[PDB]
Amino acid sequence: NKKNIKKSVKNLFGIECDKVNVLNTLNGDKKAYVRLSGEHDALEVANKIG
Amino acid sequence: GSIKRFRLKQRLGKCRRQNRPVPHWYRLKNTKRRHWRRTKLGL
Amino acid sequence: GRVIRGQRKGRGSIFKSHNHHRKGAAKLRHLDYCEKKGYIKGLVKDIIHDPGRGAPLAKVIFKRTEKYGKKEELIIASEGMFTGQYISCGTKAPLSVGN
Amino acid sequence: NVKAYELRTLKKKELLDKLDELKKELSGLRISKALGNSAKNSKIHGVRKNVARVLTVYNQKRKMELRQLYKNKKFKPYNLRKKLTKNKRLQLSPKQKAAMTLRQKKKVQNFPQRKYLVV
Amino acid sequence: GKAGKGTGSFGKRNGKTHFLCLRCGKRSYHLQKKKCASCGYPSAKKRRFNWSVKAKRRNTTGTGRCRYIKTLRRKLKNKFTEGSTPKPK
RNA sequence: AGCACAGUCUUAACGAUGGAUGUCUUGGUUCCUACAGCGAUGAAGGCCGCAGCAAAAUGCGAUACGCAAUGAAAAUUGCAGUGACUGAAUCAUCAGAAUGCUGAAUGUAAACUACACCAAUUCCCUGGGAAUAGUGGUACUCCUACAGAAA
RNA sequence: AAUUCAAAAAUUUGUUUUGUAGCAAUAGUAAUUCGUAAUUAUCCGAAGUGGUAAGGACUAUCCUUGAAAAAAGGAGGGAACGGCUUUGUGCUUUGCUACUCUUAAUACUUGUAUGAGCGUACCAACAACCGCAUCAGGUCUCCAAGGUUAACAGCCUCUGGUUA
RNA sequence: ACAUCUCCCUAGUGCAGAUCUUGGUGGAAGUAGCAACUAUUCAAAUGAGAACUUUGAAGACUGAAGUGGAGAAGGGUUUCUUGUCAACUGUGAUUGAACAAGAGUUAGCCGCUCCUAAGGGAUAGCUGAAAAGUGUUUAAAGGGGUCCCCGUCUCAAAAGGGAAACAGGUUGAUAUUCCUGUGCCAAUAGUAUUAUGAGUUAGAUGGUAACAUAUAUAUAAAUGAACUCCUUUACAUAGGCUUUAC
RNA sequence: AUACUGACGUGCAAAUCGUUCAUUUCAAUCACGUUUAGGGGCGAAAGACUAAUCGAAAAGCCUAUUAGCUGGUUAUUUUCGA
RNA sequence: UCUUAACCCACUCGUCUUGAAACACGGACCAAGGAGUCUAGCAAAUGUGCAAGUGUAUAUGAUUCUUUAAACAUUUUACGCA
RNA sequence: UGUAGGAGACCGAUAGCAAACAAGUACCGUGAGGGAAAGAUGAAAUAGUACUCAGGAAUGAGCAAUUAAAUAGUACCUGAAA
RNA sequence: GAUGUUAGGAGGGCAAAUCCGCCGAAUUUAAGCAUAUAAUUAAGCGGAAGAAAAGAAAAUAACUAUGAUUCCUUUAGUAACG
Repeated sequence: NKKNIKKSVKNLFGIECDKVNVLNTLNGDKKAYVRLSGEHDALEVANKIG
Repeated sequence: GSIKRFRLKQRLGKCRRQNRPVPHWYRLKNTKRRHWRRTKLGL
Repeated sequence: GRVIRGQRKGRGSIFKSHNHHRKGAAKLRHLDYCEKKGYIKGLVKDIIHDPGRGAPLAKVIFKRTEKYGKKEELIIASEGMFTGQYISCGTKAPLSVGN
Repeated sequence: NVKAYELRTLKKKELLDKLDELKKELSGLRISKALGNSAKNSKIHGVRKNVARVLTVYNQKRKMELRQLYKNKKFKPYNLRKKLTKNKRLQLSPKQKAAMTLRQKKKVQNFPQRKYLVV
Repeated sequence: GKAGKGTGSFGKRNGKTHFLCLRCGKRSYHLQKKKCASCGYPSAKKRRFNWSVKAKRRNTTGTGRCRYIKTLRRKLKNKFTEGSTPKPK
């Protein structure tokens, strides 16, 4: 659920989340768009994770 | 339709997943296959 | 043969009464001490139509005999009665139309 | 790669810490897999089987600890009582089944059936 | 006329009257009266019959997973005392 | 570099087409022998999952084609990887540990991941320190006990 | 509306200037140049037809009078009622005057103190539906341009689509 | 792998036919036939190969009761890009709704989600061997106030009722959902501070009336319990008239 | 769905096509939800209709139902023969 | 042996039928499958053993226990039929 | 009946369990339900078709090549008839 | 008798071959059919076990009397019903 993802992402990475949108795919996997806050800037954090 | 109930959507995905052909490396060690147009899922 | 047309009419399927717009049953104010020993005067507030029968129904207000405030009943209307008429019920009520 | 018996001695905090560490590694392997990388894809199986092993040891350790706490007492939680069949659980104790009325007991004691031989 | 009993009328089919059924997985839960054709769902009982031999064999014990019965097999032959282990090496 | 009529029919040799025949047979079959109930300690059944590369069948259940432990016991391999010099690889055994959502299904529901109410709950450390909206409980009927309400 | 000047009241009327009323031009669209993103210029004065749709006020028709609740609101009623200090058993008598409301912000505790879960592709028939199938069949709703015209008819035309 | 005629036991034992069964196959035959839906042509590209792939130029048709937009049921990845031609695409085919490989569906505001209707399923009883048939018919039954008062539970609308959202832009494929702007709606606990305005030395004013009145970053705030009484929710059809919008 | 007893009738369709025609504010039409089930339902009544199935639906079983009736009823030679 | 000839002869088989070459029915072709059985009880026939008897039933017994689920055995008024 | 053993004067892939194969599967039906087809290379594919030539491609051919055998070439035993 | 998320416990469902209660047909046979027959069968519904049910004389006999229950062999195609 969205709340759990937001907490989880903050725990797992330096990310803080402005808004989290989710969708259930056909294949059985959930896809979460996590919109980053201006507290950090995504590109570096993305580069570090992959 | 546009809308579905979650169980039905998940099932439609399951059938779609089921279709996927046999993996090509496996043959180097099919008979049953959904095709959408003439062979309805029905469920 | 098979079940005749008359028999089918009874059997509680589609032939049930056409309920939907009916305004509720017409039955007089139930018997109590206040009526039995005297009279109670009520107000006809409205006359309203009914999809079932030719007679109109009469919306009658009483004030309750053991609790505060007004309670509404549905009486079947006598001819020549009217909205804003006082309607009286009981052993001592006077002989007058719609009492 | 690590083996059960070496794990079994260890303190519970350390065991849990090790499990958390393996989970993090496992996540890293998956992140690699999701990217275009092929190189370390074989190693994830090892990590996962190791994760499973660590979990088994900890759960078993807890089970023993819980049983040790709930010695005697006549009132274990249902889970720790016997997992014999429903038909067995309902049934009489042998001690009860065996037991007999006093006169019958007197009768058996006085006249037991006996062993004998003939010409 | 043009809605005719054969092909015109067959065209007019829209809306299944059965859905999936929790207890059967066989698409036979009759929506309007909330009831399964192949198990009676809100009724506790399975909905067997002795007339359909074929129906019994296509849904009897041993067709499915047997998630507990399979495990219990062999136990009778071994007859191990409960909660016991084999002694270490 | 010449000669044959064509068609239709018949014959023989060599072919196509087809899958009979014969031969097999990790299957059926019947009889005989033997044991023989599972479930609120949550079954049968159904879903839903689960592999590095994986669809079904098989297997298994969020530790997920297997974990532990015991007995065998050096390889396992399609590639990739992982292994000995015997709790490591492979089997078999299988008792420990683990057993998703359901389903009699039992908090109210149901074409719903909808909805209550009461406990906040769990872990670590030897009386403290951390986590997590998570986790339990709460059907109908009954029986023994007990309770405070009525005669 | 703001503003201006003229005539007012111990803060009005008359006259002028502004603003697409704010949102609003930075956004659109048609242009125009230069790099190979950047600028410039435009964006408004009168009116008619009545095709659609909504509303208003209504009139008539009925041996037919045309759902219900969730939810919300209003009123009648007059229960309850300073704060602080204090003897005595919420109450009583003494001493004192910033009090009762009410938005919004803030800080701290209280489980982690803001927005749950599910649907959202595409066809909807001309090939995606059903009819044993790419079947001249059947299948629910809204949108409605110009000319001719009683006309949402029929004929031809624009937008859009197609030339299978 | 096979015989047994030496003798003899044993049987699902010998086919042309049953409008037999099953599987295969001919003549009929390169035939019937591939006829609805106004109709196509020229040049270029791609390719082994183009009447029906793509592009340009013509000529045409559909003709806003549309082969145009949206949507419902049903279908269910048919979408998109990239490949691509074994079979299929009743001609051809480099095409394609086929095959292969990846990819795609983002909401406090749009819906579901909540409410009740026609109705459904249960509870109390009672029947019935049971299965079931009934739904308050002998109920000690669910909530609200603080010992009193209400009082069957539950499902049943994706076109009835219904808290709140619009514009522009953007992707190969989504958008009232992403991006930018602007808002709106709903929550928003206790305790303590602050600031905002009211009333007071326990409840404001105006207006003859119909009635009006808080413009504070914010029209926040105008005492009110039990118990009551309303109203909105909330409704047919026909006909004309009129006003605004497009 | 009237007429053409027109097209088609190895269909474009197990009821289609063309032209003609009846119907349009009401005993009107449609959608969806909902109700009633097999000697039963439903019927502005044709024994109509109840999923191409109706003077008794569809499915399985009793059931390899039963049939003085039809069809079929398998190598040779030899002997006697209606 | 096959192959054509030639003289002479020669009607579609199966079939039900008083009477089929039939203007009677079934047969396009081919391959494989495809139909008087089994049990019960009764009868005669004939074979075989014993003979006023006969059958050893159920069952027991055995150094009988791959075969053997058969064979073997049955201390001087069991039962059937006679 | 479920499961485990053991058997046979039983069946031999159109048989025998419907089912020797990924079978209660595919497929059909609104549904109750209905419900298949399809076994065999060779000793060894750890022998499964290298190489050249003609082909756009399929394929073909070879003086080339696995095999005892490829007229055993993955439609893989034998290979009748129409 | 109510009431209790009071404390401990139990029942529900699946599985049926054999097993136990109910409830209960007809096709059929009779060359028709009505009583009989099919059959205390099939279907329907409830419940158990490794077996169950039955069982320790309100029995049979009419003898020189036997002596819980079940099963086999039998009486017996008989007494009897129709």
